[PDB]
Amino acid sequence: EVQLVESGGGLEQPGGSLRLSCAGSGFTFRDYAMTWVRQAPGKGLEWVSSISGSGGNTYYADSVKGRFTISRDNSKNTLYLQMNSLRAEDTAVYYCAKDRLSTIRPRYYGLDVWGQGTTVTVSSASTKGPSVFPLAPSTAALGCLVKDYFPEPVTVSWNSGALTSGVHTFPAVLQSSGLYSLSSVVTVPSSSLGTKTYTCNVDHKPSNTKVDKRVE
Amino acid sequence: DIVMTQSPLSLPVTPGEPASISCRSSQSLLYSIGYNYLDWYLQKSGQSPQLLIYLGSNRASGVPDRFSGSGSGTDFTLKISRVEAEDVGFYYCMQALQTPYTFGQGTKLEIKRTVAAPSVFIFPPSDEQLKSGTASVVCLLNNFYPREAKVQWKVDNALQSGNSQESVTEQDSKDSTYSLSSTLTLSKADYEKHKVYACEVTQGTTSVTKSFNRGE
Repeated sequence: EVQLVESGGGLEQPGGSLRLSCAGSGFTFRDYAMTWVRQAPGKGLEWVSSISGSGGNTYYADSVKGRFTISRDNSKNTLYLQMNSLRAEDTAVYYCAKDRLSTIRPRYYGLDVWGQGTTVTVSSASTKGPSVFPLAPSTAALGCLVKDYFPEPVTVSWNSGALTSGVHTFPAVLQSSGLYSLSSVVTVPSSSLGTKTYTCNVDHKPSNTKVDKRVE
Repeated sequence: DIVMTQSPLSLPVTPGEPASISCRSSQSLLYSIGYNYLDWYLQKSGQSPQLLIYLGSNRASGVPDRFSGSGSGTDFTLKISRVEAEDVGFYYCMQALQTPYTFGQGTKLEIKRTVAAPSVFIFPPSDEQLKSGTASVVCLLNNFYPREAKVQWKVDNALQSGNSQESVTEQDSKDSTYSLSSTLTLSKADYEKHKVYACEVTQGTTSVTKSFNRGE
């Protein structure tokens, strides 16, 4: 499978800078223009930038011209986005996508493959890793409460991703403290509460907080 | 900039019924005969956008029979011949005729189903959290329909206001229901000044209350 894996997102001050990366595998990277598309929290999609296969040409949205600089390293199958003079409006998930074939006239197959994205938050506040607290009670519910973290995002899985059915991981809410709090729950057979362990796997990359909490 | 406008923004559909999402562009997207530079994308909740259709009517790799695109120049239609529950999500059009690529505002496909009352669960604060100085009490509404439900916290039967936040998942891809989490946040001191903690969930004129006694 063609795959794109983005990295490099996190928190930075207004005015500050960060670089994003996107590693491609499964295709001839240098053959294709490569594109960045972003999504501000609860908004639609917005195109940011593209760069032809060879790197002959670059293309930018009006609002990012000059302060953002796209690049690629074809020898490492890697796209880059240098994001300088950061603004509140640049807070978004940033996706990379494979774009047109760079034949004398390029051939276009859509934005056929997209990365999983990387979240960028532009704020004057500081990083804070979450606490993880258990949510203890023919069906039982259990959960974890991931409280008091900044910035977004956090990921939650259960039993290292084995447990998928019945899981609800909720949109975080921003408290008045300016910190996020999220819950993740699962419904499980009540019968097996003594014969089976349930562990929430919490990751908050911006703080390098990776926690596994057994819920009893 | 080419302006793309989508109709409707919200599409409630019964599984098995057709759906049709329309896109108008402010400039013609017909580059050459058979080459209309319009794409359709689907973004499911908590996932990346995925390509459905490119160049107006070409179905991308691994996309079901059920999806098709048509149109020319300034008017385009994505069609779903028979909607399934797993189709829930946001649909965007995008032109790739010119940079910047530009997106429609998004259409949220919502699945219509029968009413389902929530399984309700209440979670007291963990002893681990209490040790910090704060109590979060959590109320889970599991798998309900429709979206509209009212959560009312009650502390020793006094109705709480302004000290709770809630959030809701997107419709489930299998059962088309929502879930909701509500958090009541008290100081440890306030939490310990009261006995009965109650979450009352109302749908229509029916109200279901789960509670616990801090003491017991």
